[PDB]
Amino acid sequence: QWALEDFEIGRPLGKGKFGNVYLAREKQSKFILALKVLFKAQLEKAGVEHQLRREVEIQSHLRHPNILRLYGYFHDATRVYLILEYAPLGTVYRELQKLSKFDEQRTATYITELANALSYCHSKRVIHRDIKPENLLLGSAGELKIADFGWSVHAPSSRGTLDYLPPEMIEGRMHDEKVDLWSLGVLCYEFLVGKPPFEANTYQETYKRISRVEFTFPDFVTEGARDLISRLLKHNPSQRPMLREVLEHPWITANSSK
Ligand SMILES: Cc1cc(Nc2nc(/C=C/c3ccccc3)nc3cc(N4CCN(C)CC4)ccc23)n[nH]1
Repeated sequence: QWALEDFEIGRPLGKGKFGNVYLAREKQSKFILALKVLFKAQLEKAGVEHQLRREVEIQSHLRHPNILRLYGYFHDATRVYLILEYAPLGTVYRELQKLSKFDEQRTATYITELANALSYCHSKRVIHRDIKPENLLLGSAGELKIADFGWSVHAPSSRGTLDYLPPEMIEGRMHDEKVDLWSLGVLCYEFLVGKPPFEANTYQETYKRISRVEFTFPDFVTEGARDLISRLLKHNPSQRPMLREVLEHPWITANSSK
């Protein structure tokens, strides 16, 4: 059981809607950590109150070297706070902004780790759904780490921008564990190209592109990368491979890092 007067707040790390997240230190232990505070005001004013309590509990016991740890939570009058693992090399989103694109060795590595992190998430019937670069942080070794289980869900269910969502969920419909493999294909595409495969500039253009799986590869995406991506980006879920198989796909193996 915790309170705010047990940590001292460092610099702000980033501000989204709901609340900000700061670097922080546990006053007793001198432990370095992240402190995402979420505003109980905007929580009642967005109805995600049941989604967060779900977010907390689910990650509150997922433990994996490529999943950000949630150590605990607490609330006061105006707000609630999550006390999170601190990942010292920032977001995958920002290193993509600064590099424009990644090379094969680098993306193959990210996909590997994310596959493993996902494979584990699956082994406890947890589907993430929202796997964009903005939820991927990097730890001390530049290893990828799945943050923000804001919209994760336990078991198959029927529950922003759609660039990362699969055809299943977009057109209503029921979805399973295979949604994250769509996401993984979308991610591997954005890692290599600099934009997700279905970027457009109005929501329904993008909806149509996803709906009919419409994407092209620029010339510099290799024979091996094109295969993998086309493999995961399948309208039909069950036609998408298993995380075991993608981990073993020769372009990943030839280019990943052990
Ligand atoms: C929860 C958590 C965050 C976190 N680490 C970091 N988060 C955010 C920014 C996060 C963010 C949050 C909301 C909105 C926008 C950004 N920015 C960061 C920037 C960092 N640096 C130092 C390393 N540099 C390469 C980039 C600037 C390092 C860690 C960061 N560890 N654990």
